Amino acid sequence: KLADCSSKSPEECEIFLVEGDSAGGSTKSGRDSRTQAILPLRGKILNVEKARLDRILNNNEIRQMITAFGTGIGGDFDLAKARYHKIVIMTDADVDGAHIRTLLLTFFYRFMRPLIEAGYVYIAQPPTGYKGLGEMNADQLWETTMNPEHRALLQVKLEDAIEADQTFEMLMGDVVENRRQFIEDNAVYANNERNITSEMRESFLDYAMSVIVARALPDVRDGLKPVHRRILYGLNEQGMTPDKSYKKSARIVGDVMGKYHPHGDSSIYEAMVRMAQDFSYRYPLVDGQGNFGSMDGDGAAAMRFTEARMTKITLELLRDINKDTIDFIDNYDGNEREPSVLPARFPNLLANGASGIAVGMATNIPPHNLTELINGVLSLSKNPDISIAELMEDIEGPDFPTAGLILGKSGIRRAYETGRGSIQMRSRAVIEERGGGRQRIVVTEIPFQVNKARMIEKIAELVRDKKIDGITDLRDETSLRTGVRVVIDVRKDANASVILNNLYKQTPLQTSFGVNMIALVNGRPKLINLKEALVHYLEHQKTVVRRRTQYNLRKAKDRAHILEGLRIALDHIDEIISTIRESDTDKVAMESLQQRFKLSEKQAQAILDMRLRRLTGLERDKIEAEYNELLNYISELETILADEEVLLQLVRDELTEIRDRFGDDRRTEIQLG
Amino acid sequence: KLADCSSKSPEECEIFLVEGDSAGGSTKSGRDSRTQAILPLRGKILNVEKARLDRILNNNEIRQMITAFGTGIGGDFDLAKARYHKIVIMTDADVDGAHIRTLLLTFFYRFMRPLIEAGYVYIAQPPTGYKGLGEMNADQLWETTMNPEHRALLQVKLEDAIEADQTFEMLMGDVVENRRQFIEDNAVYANLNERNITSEMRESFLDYAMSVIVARALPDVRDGLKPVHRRILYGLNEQGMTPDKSYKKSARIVGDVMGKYHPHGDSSIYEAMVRMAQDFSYRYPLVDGQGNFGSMDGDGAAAMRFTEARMTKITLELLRDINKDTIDFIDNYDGNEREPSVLPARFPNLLANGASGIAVGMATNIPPHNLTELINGVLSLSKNPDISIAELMEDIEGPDFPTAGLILGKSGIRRAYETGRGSIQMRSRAVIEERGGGRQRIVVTEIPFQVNKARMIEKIAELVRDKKIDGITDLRDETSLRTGVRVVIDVRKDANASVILNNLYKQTPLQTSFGVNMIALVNGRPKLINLKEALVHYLEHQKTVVRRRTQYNLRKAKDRAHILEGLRIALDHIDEIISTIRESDTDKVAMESLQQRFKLSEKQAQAILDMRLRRLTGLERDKIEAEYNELLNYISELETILADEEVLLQLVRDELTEIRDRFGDDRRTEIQLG
DNA sequence: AGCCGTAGCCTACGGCT
DNA sequence: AGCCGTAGCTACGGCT
Ligand SMILES: NC[C@H](NC(=O)c1cc(-c2c[nH]c3ncccc23)cs1)c1ccccc1
Ligand SMILES: NC[C@H](NC(=O)c1cc(-c2c[nH]c3ncccc23)cs1)c1ccccc1
Ligand SMILES: NC[C@H](NC(=O)c1cc(-c2c[nH]c3ncccc23)cs1)c1ccccc1
Ligand SMILES: [Cl-]
Ligand SMILES: [Mn+2]
Ligand SMILES: [Mn+2]
Repeated sequence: KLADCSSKSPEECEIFLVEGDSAGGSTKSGRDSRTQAILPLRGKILNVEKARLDRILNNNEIRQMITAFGTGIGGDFDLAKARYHKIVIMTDADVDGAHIRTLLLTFFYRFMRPLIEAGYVYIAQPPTGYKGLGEMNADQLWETTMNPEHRALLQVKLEDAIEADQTFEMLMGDVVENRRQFIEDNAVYANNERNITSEMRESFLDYAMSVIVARALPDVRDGLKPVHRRILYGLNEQGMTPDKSYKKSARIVGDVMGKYHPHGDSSIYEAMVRMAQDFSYRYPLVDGQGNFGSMDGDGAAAMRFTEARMTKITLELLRDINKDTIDFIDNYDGNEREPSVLPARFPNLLANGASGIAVGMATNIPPHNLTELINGVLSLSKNPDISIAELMEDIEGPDFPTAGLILGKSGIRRAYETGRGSIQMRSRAVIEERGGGRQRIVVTEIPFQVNKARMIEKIAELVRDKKIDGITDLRDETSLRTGVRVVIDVRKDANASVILNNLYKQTPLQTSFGVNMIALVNGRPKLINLKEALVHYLEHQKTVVRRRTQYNLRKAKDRAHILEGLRIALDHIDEIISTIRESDTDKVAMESLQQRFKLSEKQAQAILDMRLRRLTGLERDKIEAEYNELLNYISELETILADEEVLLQLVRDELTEIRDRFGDDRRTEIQLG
Repeated sequence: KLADCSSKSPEECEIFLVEGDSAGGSTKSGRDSRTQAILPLRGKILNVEKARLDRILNNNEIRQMITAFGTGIGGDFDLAKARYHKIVIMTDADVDGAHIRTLLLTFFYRFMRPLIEAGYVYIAQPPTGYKGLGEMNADQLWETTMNPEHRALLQVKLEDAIEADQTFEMLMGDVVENRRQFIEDNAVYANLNERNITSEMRESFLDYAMSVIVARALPDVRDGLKPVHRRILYGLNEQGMTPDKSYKKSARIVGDVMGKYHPHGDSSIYEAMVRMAQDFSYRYPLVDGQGNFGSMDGDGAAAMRFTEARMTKITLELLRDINKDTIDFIDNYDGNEREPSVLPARFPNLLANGASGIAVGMATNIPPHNLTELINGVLSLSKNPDISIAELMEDIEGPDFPTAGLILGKSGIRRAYETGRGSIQMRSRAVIEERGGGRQRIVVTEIPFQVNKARMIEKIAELVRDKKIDGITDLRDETSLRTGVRVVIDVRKDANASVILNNLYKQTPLQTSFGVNMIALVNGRPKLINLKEALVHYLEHQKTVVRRRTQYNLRKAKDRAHILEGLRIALDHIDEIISTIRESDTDKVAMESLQQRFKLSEKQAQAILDMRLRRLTGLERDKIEAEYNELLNYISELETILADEEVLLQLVRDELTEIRDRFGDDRRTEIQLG
């Protein structure tokens, strides 16, 4: 992939390590090809601080870089053999580019340290902002970043080797907790010559913070990561409600990528596909048409071949969003507005769960039954001091979209009391007696997130390697009519219970869910227990409904004000018309109407905008009937805002309506205790 | 790769040859894995009627099929070794799926003919319509196409061997002209269980061939556009992507075009849009691109998620008056949208930007031209219907390439213009300089149209290496944005630089030919046309566009004047109007009362009822009367255009001259007299 | 020793000094 | 000849 330069005098030659194939092709066209070489890197590269020597040496990009430099590595490093005297790290001016920078410096420090000590390693300075290298043309990349006459390069400098050793070990090594403490202790600070320790700390902090608060962890209030929230908001802004026709996924994803989510379309589309899978989401948020994948790990077809829209339950996540219930923010480029959180009129975080690998931490929250969840929220609203054990009278435990069994309540109880616990998920399997003493095992439900075809291959593997005994045949007979159905035939000699018990132990036929409930609370990650998760969601609903009521109250008062001016005008229309006719301009008519009938500017404006058809008999009555209905509505809104109990009951009534409309039976059976 | 079935009893097993990877994955999931195997095909496959034996045997997809079947080929072929007793052709029910069917049947008939005679070859019958296989889920493909219990299969049968041999030879072989004659003869019959193989070949290839001719590879004579380019520019217009507005991500532009009008791969759409934004490809660029949009060295544009685009100003003239009932709209591919059959094209875009296209039975190759020269030619033609091509060449000297360069003589230009066909020699602009003290060098500043600069330089270097050219010391590409193209060729002292340059013309793309072959769609049919005929169809298109625009504006102006007459009556008797309205209980009563008391039409009584009170102020009253008086002169002016053909023709002349004055530019390519 | 989920071509077709 | 232009691997954490 290396596009070398024509010169062979290393002293004047420079190689640019460029993030991205798009930027790789543009820099190859914009470079001074006499003295500048380009090695494009696909994206994220191996972290050699966590990797074994065999994987480092056999890694393709590591090998391309060694071969391009010519120095060798480690002990065999020969600085005199360097083919370039400037090695220039050139990544996007964003958090992922900063991550690629920390990964490249980790490789140079552990395997080519004299390269750094000699001053040969540099960091390019492309234009900052939201536009990445791949979006610039070849002349721009030359004039701003590669041209020696104009560019600014940072020369990486090693000042303290002991401090650098500890910095690379802490940021890039296997001990997660020291890395997490560094992130937590510097979060407020997040997002020529360059000290390598300062570059590592500052670039890794920016990346790790952005992954934590703007990528991999869901918000406690609506249960969504930014990519999902932007998909669902984009469906709402595009009018993609369940009553409208399906829309091509490429159009949906392209709009979301351009307006809110400036990342690879595959990240957006695969997150949309998951929201449409009934084996992944307990309450699917997207309604898909076409091939959207399978339990067997099949991917969806390419997004130009599929279509989608919202499900009906997603309408409840977006409900009241245009009633100043949630704060909007500027998008990535300042050209759009996007919601910081969705109103989320059902507890989505616990309902559909969440899995996300961040930096310094990860999250793993199982899905739940929505009837149970809303019951728990209702019980909580009536008892702020409710205990977790009493909440478990409503919320028995997780409810997976793929059904199955859970073994005992001890794991469930641990997870709910502390945020962490190991939950054993077992497939639903029965042993059928057959003629001739024969037996067969029939599996109709498998654990959550288990790839069925893969599970079946594991069993086949054990049978092929003689690791298990007595299996005569293994068939996947799953169908649309029957659902999951995996059949295992047993030898007459064999005992089916022994085989089945061994299958739970050696295959994904039984798998554990490691609960680790971490979500963003007030924008920051916290490990939360079940009651904490329900309290933050209930507080979210009280704030949404309160803000909606205040919005509706503003709007009703403004309309009542307008109708008051309209009534006056209609009651004295001849006077009104004559005032307007004797006015030469709109401004004079406005002033004459306000001065004579003691109307407001808003009232006078509405009168001038009133059409002649409003002068008919039924119209006067229509205006009066709307006015009286508005007065009753204003009084009702004020009653809600005046009594916290009235507001809380409104929240209860609306949660109960959602429970009745969307609540469904528990699928996963919780065995024993 | 092949996804085999579990059973090894051939007579119960079936293999499906599935079009596309997406459909291949979903058929693998929806099939009966016991007895059904899937072999997905990337897309179009080798035509074995045109390929020699070493290319066929070396083809990966041919090999996979041969290995999957187990029969061999020949000759060395054995039916008893067949691994499936059903080989099912499963392609989209569209023209490209029909093409893949003809390609697969050609491989079976030429290399596995006893497979057909044995009855083992079948054609799947997926749901017809616009949705393809790749758009269906796994259960739909099973229930409609693969389930033995509910599916319909066509068993391919070979009735007459001689007829079949001739059919395969004509449709799929190398003699283009007999294939073209077949298309022309049966064109009327295009795109409107045992299945005869000859009938299947003739019907499926006709459908494909006709579609490529009339709705893919050839431009319309009136606006100079292929379907993909017309839908790109129409989409930019519907998305409001005018030059005044901000750039928009290309992935959004392409996604909308693909979902609304062009149900094909996004790469076809994007790459076509990219070409319209390159000033080395389009003499008058139709797209304004931001980001990396390629280079003369064959570099591709950046991926469409990284680039942005909008219209250029001149593209506004292709779309001007499109919403004035100047052109016919048609239903899109799925009936959910409307799209233009042709753009108004207020400048002659076919000849201005040219066209290149490879269809079936024919191809086209039309070079770009200077817009000032073209419009003067159309103006000359509008004043003299009997003007000759030689006289039109007094306006239109010849092609004008965006890459400038030289054309050697007028003899190929004149043949092309008189007949539609002719060879034109394009030569780079090169000068010989002195670089001290006795040394010389060749500096190339312009290269021929459609020539890859890097590829050309590599060719020269190839000659130097290989000692095919004796006198070159150095070869450098000093092209820059400021400099423009600049390729430097250093010559050895005392070596003749004139001799090396002349040899470089003869041995490299430094001199290259443009084979003119002016085929465009005229009345929906492909036609070889000379220069005058191309200009004649364009002028008739413009007369029709301006006439239809004038008719539309007149009806709109009469409607508006009619409404203004009602408002003026309401203003003259406003007291009566108000009283009449107040007196009425409902709007319907007010409507009826206004009509029967003031002799107003229903439309006028509605416009009065919709009149806002602010229209009653003094300035607003005068505005109604001032609009009406201006409208009456406008109506008179429009009726003069429609009453006299000469008046209409002069308006066409005036508006074409305004586009010439606004957009016309200097000739770039020098036509050297030789 | 891997798994979860957001991130960073070949070919048809015609013509041609 | 071969070309033109519209088509059909890794990071990260935590379990095991
Ligand atoms: N117990 C809390 C602890 N939090 C953290 O590790 C981190 C907090 C932040 C953070 C983001 N924005 C901020 N703004 C101001 C201050 C801090 C932050 C980044 S990491 C934890 C969470 C999850 C698991 C264990 C421990
Ligand atoms: N809408 C009920 C109505 N009164 C009014 O609306 C108002 C009118 C005026 C007013 C100020 N100067 C005038 N000069 C001419 C005309 C009106 C006015 C201010 S309020 C009414 C009034 C009396 C009886 C029934 C209903
Ligand atoms: N007549 C010249 C000849 N035409 C053709 O080869 C073809 C015409 C058509 C066709 C499309 N739509 C139709 N509708 C009715 C009848 C025929 C058609 C397909 S091929 C030619 C053109 C260009 C070059 C050589 C020969
Ligand atoms: Cl009158
Ligand atoms: Mn980036
Ligand atoms: Mn298709």
